[PDB]
Amino acid sequence: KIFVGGLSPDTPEEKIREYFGGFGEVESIELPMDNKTNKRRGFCFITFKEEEPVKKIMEKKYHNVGLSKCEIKVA
Repeated sequence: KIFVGGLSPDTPEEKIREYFGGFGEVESIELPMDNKTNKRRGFCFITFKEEEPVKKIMEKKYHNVGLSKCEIKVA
């Protein structure tokens, strides 16, 4: 699974699968946590199936999505 620092108002899942799912079909994704009233730690993860694609994604911590290049620390 991987983690992005896009923490946008709405994780473009469908667009997410287009990119991340592009590295390899996605099983399910993950968005930032709820509440949002403690420390500055809001992002959006995504889980896949095998493990290889993470190797790739993680290899490019800073990719690009649609019109943004959120960060990407595997998860």
